[PDB]
Amino acid sequence: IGIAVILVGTSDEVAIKDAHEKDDFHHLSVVPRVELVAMNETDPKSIITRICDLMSDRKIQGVVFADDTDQEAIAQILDFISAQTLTPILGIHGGSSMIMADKDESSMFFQFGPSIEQQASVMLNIMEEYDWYIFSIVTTYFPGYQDFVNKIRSTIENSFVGWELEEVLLLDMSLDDGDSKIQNQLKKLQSPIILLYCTKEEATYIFEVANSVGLTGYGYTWIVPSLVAGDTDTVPSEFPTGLISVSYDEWDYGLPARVRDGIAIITTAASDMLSEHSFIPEPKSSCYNTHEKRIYQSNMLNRYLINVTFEGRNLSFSEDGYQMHPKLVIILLNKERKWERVGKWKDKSLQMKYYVWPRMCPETEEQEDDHLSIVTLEEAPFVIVESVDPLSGTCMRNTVPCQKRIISENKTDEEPGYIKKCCKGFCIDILKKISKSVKFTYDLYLVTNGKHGKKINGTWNGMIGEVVMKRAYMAVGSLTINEERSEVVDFSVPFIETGISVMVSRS
Amino acid sequence: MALSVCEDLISSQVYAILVSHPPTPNDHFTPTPVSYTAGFYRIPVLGLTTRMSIYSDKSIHLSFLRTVPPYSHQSSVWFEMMRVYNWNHIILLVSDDHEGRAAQKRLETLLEERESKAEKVLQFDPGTKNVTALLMEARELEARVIILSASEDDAATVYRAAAMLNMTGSGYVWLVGEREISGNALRYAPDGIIGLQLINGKNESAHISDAVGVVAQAVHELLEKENITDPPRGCVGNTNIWKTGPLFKRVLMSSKYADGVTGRVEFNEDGDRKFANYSIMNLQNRKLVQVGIYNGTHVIPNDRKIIWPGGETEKPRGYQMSTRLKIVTIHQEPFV
Amino acid sequence: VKLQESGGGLVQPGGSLKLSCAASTFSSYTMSWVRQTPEKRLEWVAYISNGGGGTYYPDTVKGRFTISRDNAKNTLYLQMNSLKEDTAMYYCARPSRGGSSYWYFDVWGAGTTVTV
Amino acid sequence: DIQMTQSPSSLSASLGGKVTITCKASQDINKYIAWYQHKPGKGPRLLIHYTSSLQPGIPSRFSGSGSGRDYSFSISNLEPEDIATYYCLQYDNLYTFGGGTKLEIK
Ligand SMILES: *[C@@H]1O[C@H](CO)[C@@H](O[C@@H]2O[C@H](CO)[C@@H](O)[C@H](O)[C@H]2NC(C)=O)[C@H](O)[C@H]1NC(C)=O
Ligand SMILES: O=C(O)[C@H]1CN(CCCP(=O)(O)O)CCN1
Ligand SMILES: *[C@@H]1O[C@H](CO)[C@@H](O)[C@H](O)[C@H]1NC(C)=O
Ligand SMILES: *[C@@H]1O[C@H](CO)[C@@H](O)[C@H](O)[C@H]1NC(C)=O
Ligand SMILES: *[C@@H]1O[C@H](CO)[C@@H](O)[C@H](O)[C@H]1NC(C)=O
Ligand SMILES: *[C@@H]1O[C@H](CO)[C@@H](O)[C@H](O)[C@H]1NC(C)=O
Repeated sequence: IGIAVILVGTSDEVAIKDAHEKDDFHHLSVVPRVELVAMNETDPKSIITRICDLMSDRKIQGVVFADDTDQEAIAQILDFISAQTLTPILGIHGGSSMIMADKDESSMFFQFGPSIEQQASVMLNIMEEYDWYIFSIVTTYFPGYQDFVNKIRSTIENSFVGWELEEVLLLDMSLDDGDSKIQNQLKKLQSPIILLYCTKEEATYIFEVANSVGLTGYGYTWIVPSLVAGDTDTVPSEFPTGLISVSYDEWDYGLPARVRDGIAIITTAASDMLSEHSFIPEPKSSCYNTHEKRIYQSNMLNRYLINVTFEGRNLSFSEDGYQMHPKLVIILLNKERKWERVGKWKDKSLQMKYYVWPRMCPETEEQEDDHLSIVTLEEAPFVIVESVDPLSGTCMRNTVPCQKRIISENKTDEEPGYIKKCCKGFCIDILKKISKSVKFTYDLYLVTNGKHGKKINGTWNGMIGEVVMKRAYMAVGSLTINEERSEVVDFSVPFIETGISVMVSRS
Repeated sequence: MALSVCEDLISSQVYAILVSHPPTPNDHFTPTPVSYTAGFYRIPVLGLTTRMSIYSDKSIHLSFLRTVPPYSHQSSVWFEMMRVYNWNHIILLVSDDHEGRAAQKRLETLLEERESKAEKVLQFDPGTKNVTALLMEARELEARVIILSASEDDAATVYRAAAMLNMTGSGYVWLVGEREISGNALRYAPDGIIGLQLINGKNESAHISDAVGVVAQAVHELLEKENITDPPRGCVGNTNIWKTGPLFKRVLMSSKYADGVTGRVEFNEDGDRKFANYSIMNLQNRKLVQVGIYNGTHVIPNDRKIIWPGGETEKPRGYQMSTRLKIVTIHQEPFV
Repeated sequence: VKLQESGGGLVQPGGSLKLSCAASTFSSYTMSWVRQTPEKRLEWVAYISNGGGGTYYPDTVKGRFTISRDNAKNTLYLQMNSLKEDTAMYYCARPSRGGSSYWYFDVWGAGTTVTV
Repeated sequence: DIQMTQSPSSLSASLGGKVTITCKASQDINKYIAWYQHKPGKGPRLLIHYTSSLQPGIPSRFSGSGSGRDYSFSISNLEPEDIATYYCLQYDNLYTFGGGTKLEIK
């Protein structure tokens, strides 16, 4: 079977070596003859003439394309080629990576990225992960937003936990008075997390408005998809420090691996068809000779394109033509203005580079630690720690997430990250009361050695050791008042009394 | 088409193509390549005789403006029907087609911007000849008014089923769309159905002149405005998008074509004529006779009596009181 | 990379003799060989893909030849059993572009004789 | 497995003469023609790709006609230094060889 690989960029023969020179392409009656054609151009005339020559003269039925340009219309140019050739097409990189519209019933063009509902679900999973149920939505008049917000809603009420959607925004940049109208609801901006929907040119204006109002303060975390942020290398000056985006795996998942997986899926689909019907659908005779009654010849091909299993992984696409298990990467731009991958999503598993929420402290003065570091030792009923309900993601509202410490003597070379568990207590009640009164917060974690503290040859350990070494700023626990601790820490006003007491049987 | 617009037009340095409906309405893919080639630098198209909602989705057909709205806009023409006779119970049935679900999404938004609700959403396949179960489960409901602008064969099959059965009497009235009324579904038509029709929907001269004027005004504004570069002199070498696209689409959005031929030919944010005028053909003895006029805000009936399905002269009953009541309960003492 | 044959000979009547052609990376490049008829006719013997699979034979030596490959030493392993009436001369070849498919090849070996 | 046969496996020529070999394929190769040769101890060499495909270090006197199932390969005024035997090989199902053709000089 004739396969054409369109090269636009710096890709070389190493991709060819990694793609087809490593896997077995047997079990096919006809050997897959692959030809690579390279061009820097996306101008329609040259590419359509080249593909017409490859289709009529050479009878090529497989299309593989990747590039490194932000041009998004070529993704659906590929869809037109699919409509005009009835041959499978796969989008991989660059201009063939982002989302596509006009899902055509007669076209079988597939894309390796995430489908709109897929990044919607990933974003709401991230939203649940950072368990801050207050958020807003800023969305421009770019079409396709209605279905996006529709599915966001559908899922947000599908999970019947107590969400809090502040507002949904429709932006009109075609009118200068549109921004002035927008200012009224911008006055209603109080949620620290806002979900953005726009293009890149609209994005620049959006960031300009955001940093003109002053939405770059602490706690203001922004999550945008790949379309909004464009390319990672191109960093507009409007990008605020600590800006987080979600895209596809561009670093760990290299392009040769992508094309190898794609060609393996193509071979599997061809073998499945050959087992299904045992005939080779001949391509069109000419580009001007469109096949109308032969659609059924290729539609059966499509019947195997959605469901393909490769290397024991469910790399199969979905109904709209998007891989149901995509390797998604959440990247963060820090004060250094460099993009660092801080989250991964693959094989229905979500992993955070930081178990504790990363400190996206902005470039603001003061930088007072409103989130005081708090350590506590398990002592019921002051402390009641329980496992977080996996079905609900959290526990009931009065519980607070607290961290089991990083200790494992089995393998000290690897640090076993803190473990989030839902914990409650009278002390925690005092803490939330004082946090709501003083308008500050706190992080909860567990003492390393499971002890209140003792002066081991002058050096303090336990909670007292953490406080002495400034690891724990403020202390929380049922610890009495001692003179040795008084010389190293400051004892606050006690909230309950105790002492040398004697208990006897009631009898 | 691609080759003709590229070998002589894109080196002519064309600023706005002009596109008409394909001769054979079996597949509407003629304007597709030309919208392709316009939009590859995001130059909008001037659609002229086009009424399909697959180009109405500005998501990627944002380089497209028509002079006449598609069939999806006529959903609002149904919405003002809500004002005519106060008929709170309306069914929704739709085939698997892009136009169908665009039109049911936009009538759903319409009925939702006046705190109203439909009664049942129905999703059938086009081209099917067994619509018996769907019709059964739809007629048993209180709905006495149906509505759908889809392919003709589904129309026709519904008409045959309503004919073989008892759904053409005095009480079963409904509205019909544009093209389902010309052909086989016009042979199977009842005596009294009503439908909407376009004024000057065939005379392409007025639309062409209106679009030439629009485009001339837009080009004049643009060229009298700030500096402009050139469009691609050819289909070779140029890579990046055109900077004139923003200004041109902004001009077309703000276009004030008050000097229209057939009225105030002024469009909306999605290039769709506003204050649209539509005639109302009632089926008086199989004949399409005007019984109403749509001006854009209201609908005013004409001087000829509206002949109703089943042979009525008054307002048909669009929804009834279900006298037969159904009750279920848990058996528990001392109530059951 | 250059191909050199070794293990040519069919002295034992009715036996099974091992021919090989080593290469001097060749790990991702497929390999083939051609036998010479007494009438000088060039004939295919066995087929191996780049990954070692797809071990098929033409309609002449089907079901009687054993073939294998090893990329560690860049060698092939072919057993001759039914070439008694042939003083054959096989030569190895490396198709270009590697992969499991087949193309036109130019890098050719040295030539080893097989005698009884 | 797709098979192929060659004809007439014989030639009658000398220092001068146009010799033509007919390739009779079985499956539609759509230009998959290949022409090879070999020497009894000089070392074979690649001659001819698709129709009249020129190659470096290769004379262009060879010509080709026909397509698909029937091919005709012609050599005009061959030299007495490249006296060898030619072969028409294709590739549809793995490899597809045939009987081949001869070439003898009086
Ligand atoms: C479109 O309408 C115009 C204006 O009426 C038509 O132009 C003339 O119309 C008058 C009256 O109908 C006729 O007597 C002339 O013969 C028409 N001249 C032309 C230009 O044909 C025009 O005919 C109409 N076109 C269509 C398609 O109905
Ligand atoms: O401050 C602390 O460390 C804890 C210790 N607890 C000690 C319990 C009494 P004993 O030491 O076992 O005799 C009392 C509460 N405060
Ligand atoms: C690279 O771009 C130049 C300029 O358009 C073009 O002439 C050339 O053909 C391109 N190179 C390739 C890979 O064809
Ligand atoms: C089809 O999908 C199912 C999902 O359960 C999977 O088990 C199966 O392997 C898939 N088949 C193919 C041919 O990919
Ligand atoms: C302190 O003294 C104890 C014995 O009292 C001894 O075991 C321990 O190692 C000493 N610690 C240090 C840090 O020297
Ligand atoms: C319609 O009503 C008439 C008159 O009562 C009756 O004869 C006929 O059977 C009915 N038809 C159907 C299809 O129910």
